Amino acid sequence: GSSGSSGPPKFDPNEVKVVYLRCTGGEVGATSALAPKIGPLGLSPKKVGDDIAKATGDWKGLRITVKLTIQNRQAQIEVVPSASALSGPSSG
Repeated sequence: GSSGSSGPPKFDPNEVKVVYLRCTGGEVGATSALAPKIGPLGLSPKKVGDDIAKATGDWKGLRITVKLTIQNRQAQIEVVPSASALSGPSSG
């Protein structure tokens, strides 16, 4: 005997996804809360945390949006100029 599964898909290194988070710029203050967050991930909270702090050094203390993209165990940091309805990957 046999039966279908029709289960959902799974993550993949090929495709790429971006994650947005709202927080204060250059926010060193912390009690090792990112430890358990990136614990299972692999990377380190210090390296990643310092990356954002340094980048947001020119505008430390101001509220800004940062886009973090994870690809091939790699993280990217970039500061957006403004926030607006940005939805539409397809052409035009």
